[PDB]
Amino acid sequence: TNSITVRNATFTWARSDPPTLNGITFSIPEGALVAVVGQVGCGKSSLLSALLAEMDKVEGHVAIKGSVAYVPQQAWIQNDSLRENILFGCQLEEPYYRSVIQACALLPDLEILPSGDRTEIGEKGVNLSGGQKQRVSLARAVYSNADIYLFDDPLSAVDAHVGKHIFENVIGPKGMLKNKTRILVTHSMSYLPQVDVIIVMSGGKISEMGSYQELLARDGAFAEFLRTYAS
Repeated sequence: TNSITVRNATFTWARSDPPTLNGITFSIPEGALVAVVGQVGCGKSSLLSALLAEMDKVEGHVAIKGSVAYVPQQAWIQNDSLRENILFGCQLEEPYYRSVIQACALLPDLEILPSGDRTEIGEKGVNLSGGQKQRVSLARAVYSNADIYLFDDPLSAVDAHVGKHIFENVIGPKGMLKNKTRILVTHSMSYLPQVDVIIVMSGGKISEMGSYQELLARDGAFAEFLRTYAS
């Protein structure tokens, strides 16, 4: 079965404006790990917004099976304790909470905060770095335990060694989220060999879709992208 099904779908940010995503068609099997790559401006971030129903659908079919969590690049933080930023309404449950803390590599952060996870962060609180903010934001999503995770370059501000650990512990084939549907928008080539399927976008359309090895041998859009544009 498919957790996400999109058919001939077109989206715009405003009815007055030309559509940003044109004739999108793809299906994502439940449990798949998917990367969506392409040049800046290719529509890959908007694709997540479209699935969250944050654009205007002009035509097409979108079917989403399950709850959805979103982890945006621009991690945001509410003016509250670090703990409350993760718990986000939900009740504290152990050992799930500390499992999430550890996997999102927050332990070294907690160890230098004035009150561990009780520390007030945000305006009014302690100044967290962008990387610290992304770890907290990812922890919040992981703790919600959704069926579908939409990631938009969620570790772009995180140290590369730590990001590796986070990908392995949370996002990848052996992470806490290994049974979830995961859609990873990224401009990095680093973890592409590990995903199940890659969707290559250009001009708000899908150029090609396949595994890393398939697309790499095809020597078309993905190959170009890896060669010339990928970080």
